[PDB]
This record gives sequence, structure tokens and C-alpha cells, in this order.
Amino acid sequence: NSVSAMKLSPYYKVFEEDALSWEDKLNRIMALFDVWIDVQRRWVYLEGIFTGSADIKHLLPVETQRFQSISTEFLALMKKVSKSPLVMDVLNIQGVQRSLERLADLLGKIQKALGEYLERERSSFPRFYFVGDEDLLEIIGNSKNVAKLQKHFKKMFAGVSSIILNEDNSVVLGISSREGEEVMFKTPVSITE
Amino acid sequence: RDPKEWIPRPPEKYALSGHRSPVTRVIFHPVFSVMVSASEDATIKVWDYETGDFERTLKGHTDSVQDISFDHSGKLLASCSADMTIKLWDFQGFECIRTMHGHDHNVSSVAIMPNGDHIVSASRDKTIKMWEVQTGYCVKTFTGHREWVRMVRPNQDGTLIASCSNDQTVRVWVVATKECKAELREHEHVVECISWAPESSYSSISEATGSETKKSGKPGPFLLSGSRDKTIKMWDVSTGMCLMTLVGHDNWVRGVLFHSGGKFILSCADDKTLRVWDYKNKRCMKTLNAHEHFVTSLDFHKTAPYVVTGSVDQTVKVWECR
Amino acid sequence: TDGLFTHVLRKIIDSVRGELQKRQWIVFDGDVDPEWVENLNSVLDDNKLLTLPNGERLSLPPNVRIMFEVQDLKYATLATVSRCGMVWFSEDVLSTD
Amino acid sequence: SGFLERMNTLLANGEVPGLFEGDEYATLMTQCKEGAQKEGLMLDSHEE
Amino acid sequence: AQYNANHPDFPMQIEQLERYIQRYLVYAILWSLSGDSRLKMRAELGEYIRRITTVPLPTAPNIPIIDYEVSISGEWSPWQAKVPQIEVETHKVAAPDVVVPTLDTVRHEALLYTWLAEHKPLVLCGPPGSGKTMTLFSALRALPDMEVVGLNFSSATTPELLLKTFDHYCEYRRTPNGVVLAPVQLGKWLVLFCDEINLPDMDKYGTQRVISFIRQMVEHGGFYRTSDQTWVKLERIQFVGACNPPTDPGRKPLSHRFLRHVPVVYVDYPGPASLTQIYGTFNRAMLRLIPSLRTYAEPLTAAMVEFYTMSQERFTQDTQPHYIYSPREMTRWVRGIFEALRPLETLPVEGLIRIWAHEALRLFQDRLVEDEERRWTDENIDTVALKHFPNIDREKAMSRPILYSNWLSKDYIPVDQEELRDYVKARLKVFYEEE
Ligand SMILES: Nc1ncnc2c1ncn2[C@@H]1O[C@H](COP(=O)(O)OP(=O)(O)O)[C@@H](O)[C@H]1O
Repeated sequence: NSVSAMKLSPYYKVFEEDALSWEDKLNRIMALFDVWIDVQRRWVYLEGIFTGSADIKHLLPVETQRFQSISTEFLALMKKVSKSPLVMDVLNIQGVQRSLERLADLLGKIQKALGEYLERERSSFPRFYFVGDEDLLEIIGNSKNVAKLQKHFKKMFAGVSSIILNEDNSVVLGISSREGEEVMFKTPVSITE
Repeated sequence: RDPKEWIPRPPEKYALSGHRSPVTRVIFHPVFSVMVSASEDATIKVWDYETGDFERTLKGHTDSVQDISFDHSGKLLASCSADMTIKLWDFQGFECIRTMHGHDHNVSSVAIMPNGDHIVSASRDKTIKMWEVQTGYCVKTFTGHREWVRMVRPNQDGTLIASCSNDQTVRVWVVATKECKAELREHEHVVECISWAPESSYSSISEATGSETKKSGKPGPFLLSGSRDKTIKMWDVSTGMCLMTLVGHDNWVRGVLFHSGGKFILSCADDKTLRVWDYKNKRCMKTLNAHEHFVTSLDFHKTAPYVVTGSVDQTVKVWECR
Repeated sequence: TDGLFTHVLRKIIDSVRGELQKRQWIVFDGDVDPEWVENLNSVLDDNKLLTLPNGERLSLPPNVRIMFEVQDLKYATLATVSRCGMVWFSEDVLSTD
Repeated sequence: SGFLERMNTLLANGEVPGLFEGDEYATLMTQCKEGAQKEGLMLDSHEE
Repeated sequence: AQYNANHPDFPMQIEQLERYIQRYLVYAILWSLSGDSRLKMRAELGEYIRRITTVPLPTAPNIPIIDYEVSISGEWSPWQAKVPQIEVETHKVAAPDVVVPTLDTVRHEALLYTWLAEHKPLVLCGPPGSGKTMTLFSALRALPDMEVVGLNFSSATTPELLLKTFDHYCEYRRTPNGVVLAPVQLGKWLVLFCDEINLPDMDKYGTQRVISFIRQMVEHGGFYRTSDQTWVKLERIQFVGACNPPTDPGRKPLSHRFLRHVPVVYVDYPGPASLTQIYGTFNRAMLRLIPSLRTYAEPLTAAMVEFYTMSQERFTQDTQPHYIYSPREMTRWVRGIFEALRPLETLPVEGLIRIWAHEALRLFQDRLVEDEERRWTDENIDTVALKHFPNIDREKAMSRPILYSNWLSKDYIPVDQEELRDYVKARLKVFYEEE
């Protein structure tokens, strides 16, 4: 918005070149990071599926090895990012945009190959039948980070909008509704056990 | 004679020889104590394996008969021949009740589905066709093989059919919706024969290959593929992985099947030998010098302790298992 | 596979890029017939849910308004009319001046 | 003699550098992606 | 400079630098003025230099200077110190990547690394199968920043082959100084290996168009793009050539204007001692498959070398153009014996001799035209194996129908002629109906 406001200003002619250069820089930054956030989220909830499940290796072997290849490439890219975590440095990484697009396509292809696994996992918890494939994948993959599961409880329960957790986020102390009404469990449920 | 441990023994019971051309395939009647053998002289001779006496010849095919099969009841016999026709035989009256055309080339396999209402056949025009038993109409056509399809075999419940071809691949199809469930390509040569695993062998296969028990309880249908690279491979249809490779044959494998008890694998090849495989340890137990020329086919009786093998020497041999 | 309206509503609900913090208005500019507008019966009712045939139910966020811009309601049923707040724009509203 | 030149290159190297050009190279790369996937290999660069 | 980089605390001193420079100057004079001549002429040049020079020289009474490198410390060290009697893994017996180190091999690799590091074009000259491609690839393994691309020249070769290679492996990018041709990958020097540089036809006016093209690309650092008449400058592109001696049939002497930019190294055939070393190492690695046969490695290698030498002298290009014998045939001999011995758990000496004879027949007799030549090959195989392997069953290992096949078994084992005939009759019966 500041660049556009400078463009509409009359004194912009002398500063056209640098303003255009920074506009290009910002546009490429946004274009990269919009793909980056989705790629990161998909990898986050796919690694949980492919590591926390022991039977997925035997039921889905080809996609299993595919995901280890994709995850190894992703971790190599992440290590390169961690080496020089400056935003221009990762922006100027050779072929970062094309690599991100390839990673997004590969993760999407892997995600669409998990339909049978999620359909079979639905039988264990019956309320998973009212949760979509994307949200179910997020739930199962991100079971460790229970802070981000609070938005999926309204789709599975009549009035349980969120759950109440302790400081460690390891024992479930109760449930809550949309209006803030809370029910405190007499015997709290331990996630660690 | 352990009711699920007998294997064939070297001294043959009978050596039946009435065919004028190489015996293509031999099968057992599911109910009666009678045997049927197809040969290249366009004849289907019927033998009794308790006393080893010829009974009658089923003629009507113009060219060499390539395959024969029985329905569950044993009241119908379906035979395919090199003259591009499939004939259905009323095995009570021994008359051909229906002839089915529609394949464009040599029909090299035929199988009656377990329900007994459909006939599946493979031919040299690279297609697999389904025929109604009652009407004789072609109702389905499984295309996708790139070469001559050599065999077609339905599974126990008839929901899946496997096929092998000269294109060195084994394809598993879905009967209901025609889709190709799997494409098993690991043989380095043409795949000759296939066979499904009986449910009595599922636990044995699982504990021999080390496969962990699935949460369903169904290990997944298992398939075999003898091929011309002298090897036998056991597949898991559900995952498409080759569980084991059985090496030891000296020539092209022609037929392969399980022991009815699901403890051993019986295979015959062109090395003139019939071999008993202990797939528990992935090794061959017994080797039988079966015939004096190529051994084309074998069958293992479901209940009685008898093995029969046909051969190119125009001789059908019955083996007592002890 | 999500349709246009389902995709828009799901993207707003997920709020990956802070959609829940804005004023999201979905305007249906076009004709209304019971074939497509009756699927919004739960959306425009107190349920505030978009029920899909696959069993998924999408709750309407409090910042989202479903809007219809139409010229006539000669084919909409009573179920659609009773579920929405009506604003009538007579032709005298926009004078030639 | 061009036949023999192509044979010489193909026999010695197993590949002809100028055989696939333009759209043919793109089609070949797509088919090689498919084949490498069918052989359990992930290959993305056209130089691999 | 590299040594000074390796010793920041103790750079090179003036006296050590002077000694090293003198020794390296003599070494370079030898390898530049005699690198393209036989061993005798290298020895003659070394003797002449020893007579005329004043620098310190090795004190060996008979070992010529060409066997001594120049250590960075500034003293002559023999090349034999870099030639160890290695033990090859049994699964890497006579593999294409495997190079058994030898005096000639290490000397040529050092010289090529010296020339390749400067990005100077070079040509390896020698008889076919002498080891030019092997030596070049082994030397290129020491230069990770170089990608080699193989080109095979023929009598119909034109610059279009090089242009197609450039289109595949390189890109024409526009720069302010002009168009520049560089490899698609970055930081790597493309090496164009041209295997038959002196085969391309000379016209009636005595010139090879591709040789002129390469000379223009080397001297002027670029060429002309004939589509738009734009000068194209090469970047990070290197040329290496190989060729048979120009006196060979079908070979033409290269232009003197092309040779001045290209040093030539002569890679002759390994001698009987070098052949014995290399293929005795290969046989020792081989015969560990069957421990009972381990004691026969030396006589087996001796018989192989003797028969190879006799066949090489007996059959030459004067009789037939394809009568070319090289260490490549010895490598195929080793590979065939290894592949026949691999699935066998145990084997008597007579079986090993029969496999040796079968491979000798398949390598040296199949290409012969006349029947007298094949009779000579049979008789001399028999005599060689009798000479080097006495006290063995002559008939059991030399039944003249020496046939080996994996058609009647899972392995490569000897097959009887009648059994093979019956099997082939049955297979033909199937073949008629199928194909
Ligand atoms: N020192 C050595 N170690 C291993 N193999 C050798 C050695 N010297 C020669 N050879 C054999 O000689 C052959 C040389 O062939 P090659 O290098 O292709 O010749 P050219 O370059 O003339 O075509 C190779 O097959 C190699 O096995």
C-alpha cells in the first residue's frame, strides 16, 4: 500500500526504478510464502500420519516410501533455511519457488492417496464420520499439538466447542461450550497414558 | 497319510496314454472320482484315477484344446481351443450344449466363476471376456494387456480375476467394475501360469513371510506366477508386493498350485520335473522326474491324495501321495 | 471436490490468512430457484450449517453474511423467503437525476 | 550414411544426443517421469 | 601454491622451491618432448638429458628417469611407490570401473591430471583397447568439477554432432559482450570426449571440417552460429580426444595447426608383465569363489596371457580388418570365467580349464574367417592349456564339442550336444506356433 501511495504521488518519476524493484521483491516474497505456509502445514499433518501409525507402512508401502523421499527433501530445504534464515537469503535460494511448487504438488498427491486409510480410521472413533478428510487428517496428524484441535470439537459434539487442559496440555480437565459454559470432569482424562 | 501333509512320491500309480498329441491340461472332477485331460489333438479324454482306465472322449473342437475347467457342482465342463471357440459340455450326457465365438485369435484359457453363472476366458487377441452360462452372450471385455494373455483365474469368491500374458506382467482385475486392481510386473520373462492361494494357506503364508497381522484379520489374497525365467513368485494382491521368489526350476515353469492343506506349493516345468516347494523356508523339498518330455500341467485333488500331471509325451500320469 | 460456495465458505472458516477477522460477505447475484437455494435452507436458518452429502457440516461464522441480489422472486418458494430479511429496492429508489 | 551415424552413436553411448528435440524431448521427459515412478525412483531434473 | 596453503605456518622456502622447480622442469621436459613416443624413445630422451643436464638426477643405474615423479619435498621418488598390489573385491572382478594400478597407468593419470587441470585440450593416441578411455576416466575421477560427455567420431562426422551435443548439454545465453555458450549446470567444466578424432574424412583438398571446427573452438575460444552469423564464445567447455595411430587403416594424420594446441600422450599396449600383474590380480580376486581352485590363479593367468599374445601375433589387420586383439579381450575372458564360476559352489580343475577353453573359443575363434585359422585356434588352445596345466584329464576338459548353456539348467553349465538338439527341437516346435 505504501508503494502504491508513492506511485500515485507526483514525485514518483525520479524514484520509479527502486519503487518498482521493491514492488517486484515484495510480490515474489508474497508469492513464495503463500505456497510456503500451505506446504508447511501439509507436511506437519502428514509426518504425524506417516510416523505415528505403524500399519500405514504395510497398507500403503509405495506412498510410504514416496513420503519419506518427499520429507527428506523437505528437511534438506528446511536445513538450508535454518543455515541462513534471512528472508532475502531464502528468497534468493536457487529455485526455491519451483521446489516449493513441486513439494506442494507432491504433498497434495500423497494426501489424496490417504482416502482409504482415513476411511478405515473413522471406524475407531465413530464421531470422525462427520469430519472431512482434510480436517480428519489435521486431527490425526496433529494429535500431539492439542492446542490446534480446539476448532474441530464443534463438528463432533453437540455443544463441546473446546476442551479444558492443564498447563502441560497432557491431561484433559474438562470441556467447554461456545458461550463459555464449562463442565469439569470428575476424573480427568490423561492423554499421556 | 497326514490329511494335509501328503506329497507325491516317485513311483507312479498309472501312466495313461491315449492322446495322439501333447496333453495340454489335466483337471480333477470336483465330485466324481473321474479325471479329464485336454490335448492338442482336439480331444478331451476322460479317465478314472482309482483304477486308471479310459472312459470316453469328448470331441467337437476343430483345433487343439488349450484349457478345461469344471464348475463347483461338476455338472458342466468348459473347454477352449485353438479354433477361437469355447464349448460348454453337459458332463452328465457328455454332449456339447453351447459353442461361444467372439475371440479374434487363439483362446488359451477358460475358467468358470465360483458362482457358476459366468465363464471367463483369455485369448491371444490380448483380451479377457466374460460369457453368460445360460445365454452364451459376451457380457464383459477386460482390455489392457499388451500381449497374448495366457491364463485367467478367478479367486475363491469370484470378485477378482488374475491374468498372465506374454507382456511379462500379471494383472489383477475387479470382476464387478472391470478396473485393474494391480499390475504385478517383476518377472523378467513371459509369465506362463498363475494360481490363487486357498484360505487354508493364509496363516501359513503370513507366518512364513513374516507379515504382521493386519487390523482387519484378512491377510489379503495371495497369488503365484510361474514364468519362463524359471522362477515362481508369491504376490500380495492387496499391496502388490512380491512376498517371495522360488528358485530351483531348470526350465520354464508351466504350472503351479498349492497343496490343498496350504502347507506346500506344487509346480511343474519344462525341465521334465515336478517339484514340491516348502515355502515356509523358501526352498524345494522334493523333485520328481515326472515325464520323459516337457510337463505342461498338474492338478492336486482337493480331498483324495492324488496328483496328476500331463506332458508333451502324450502321457497322463497319476501320482499316489504318501 | 468442493464447489465454489463450499470452497469460499471453507476458506473463510479455516482462516489460514485471517479471514475470520474481516467482514466476509457472500453475495449471490443472479436468479433464485429452489434447485440451488434450498441447499441453503440450513445456512439461512438458525442451524447456520452447510450440510454436504459426504456428511461434513460447515458452521457459518458470525462474521459471514449470506446475501442475495435479485430482481424478482417469482420462482423462490416460501421456505427461502421466510428465512431471509427482505430489502425492497423499488425503481423509484434510483431516480434518473 | 546418416543411418550409420545414428547407429554408431547409439551403439557406443546408448543415447543419441540430437534424436529428441522440441516437443519430442518434453514428451520423452514426461514418459521418463512416469517410468521412473513405475520403477520406484523420484527424478525431477531433465538432466537426471 | 597448494602446498603453501596446506602449510600456513611453514611456507615453501627458496632452496626447496629451487630444487622442486628444477626436478619438475626436467620431468616436464621428458613428458612433453617424449610423451607421444614409445618407451624406447622416452628412455633415449632421458639418457640424452642425463648426459647434458646439470640438475640432480636419480642414481638408479638402469631405471630411466621417466619412472621417477617429483615429490613436493623436492626429491625424485619412484613411481612404483604409488603402485600397490591391491586385492579386488570378488564382485568387482574385471568391472568397467575397476582399474588395477600400474606404472604406466599411474604415470598417465598424473600427466592427464596435469593437463586436464589447466583445461588444456589433449589427445590420447594408441592402439585400440590400450586403455585410453580407462585412463581418461580414472584421471577424471580425481576432478569432481568436470562432467565428461562422450562423442564417437566416424568417417561421416561433421560439426553438427558437436552442435547437437552443445544443444543438449549447454545453453546459448546473451551477454553484453556477446553470446556465450556454457553448460546448463553451474560450476562444472564440460569435457567433450571424442573417441575417433582422426577418422572424419579428409576431402580432396586435405582437410577435416570437424577438426577445423575444433581448432577454431580451441584457438579462438568459440565458433560462429550459422543461423544468424553470430560469434558464440565457449565458457567452461573442454575437449579431450582419443585416436588410433595415424598409420592405421582409415586414420588420417591430424593438422599441424590443430596439434600445436593439443599435447599428445601415447598409450601403448600393456606389456606381458603388466598384463600378468593386472589379470593375475583379477584372477586372484576371481578364484576366491572356489577356495580349492585358489592355487591355480598363476598358471591360469599365464595361459591366458600366452594365448592372447600368440593370437595377437598370429592374426593381424593385414589379413582381415576385424582381427584386432586387445586387453579388452582379456577383460571379457575374465568376465566370462567369473560369470561361469559365480553360481558354482565347487568345481574341479578340469571344469575350470573347460570354462577357460570355452571363453577362449568364444573370444578368439568366432570372428575368424578361414577354417585353417579356427583349426590353429583349437590346437593352440589345447597346447597352451596342456603346457600350463599338466597332470590333468586331457579328455575330460577338452571334449571338442565345448558347449555351455543355461537352457537346460538354472546356471551356466556345460551341455551335451544331443540333449541341446532335442531341447532346441522342442523349443522350435513351440516357436513355430508362437512366432
Ligand atoms: N591396469 C588395468 N587395470 C584394469 N584393466 C585394464 C588395465 N589396463 C588395461 N585394462 C583393460 O583394457 C581395456 C581398455 O579398453 P579402453 O580403455 O576402452 O580402450 P580404448 O580407450 O582404446 O577404447 C579395458 O577393458 C580394461 O579392462
